[PDB]
Amino acid sequence: LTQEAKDFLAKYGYSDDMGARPLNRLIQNEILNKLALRILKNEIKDKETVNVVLEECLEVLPNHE
Amino acid sequence: TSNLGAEFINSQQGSKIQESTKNLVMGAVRQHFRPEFLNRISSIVIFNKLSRKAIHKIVDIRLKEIEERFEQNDKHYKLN
Repeated sequence: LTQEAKDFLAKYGYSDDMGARPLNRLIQNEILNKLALRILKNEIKDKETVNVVLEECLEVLPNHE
Repeated sequence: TSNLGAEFINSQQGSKIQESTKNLVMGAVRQHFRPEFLNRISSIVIFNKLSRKAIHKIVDIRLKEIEERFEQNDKHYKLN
């Protein structure tokens, strides 16, 4: 998560009227859904990482790793 | 579902969903829809406008399904 993934969630989502739930929804909507697809595509068979891409994205283990 | 965004869809500003415009919509939705709900919802999804380019595919899709749904093929069309 380093400073950066955490900051992307905080900076992208920290409206003062939001409640913490949108941050949680954000990560589900930002990354986790991508993960689900990566899993379904066998991009993620096991393990996983975090990577920050400015905007945001999710790395793969493209050899079905 | 909601058509609040219709007030912005009718801007007709491109077939694509525009930034800011879509935000004015979602803002207004929260004003007219408890954000508490929207603060739990997985996401708000906004539809593309059905440009004629979209129509050029939709018409075939719909005419095909419409025909297929017409009981049995005692007649139906060649559809030229």
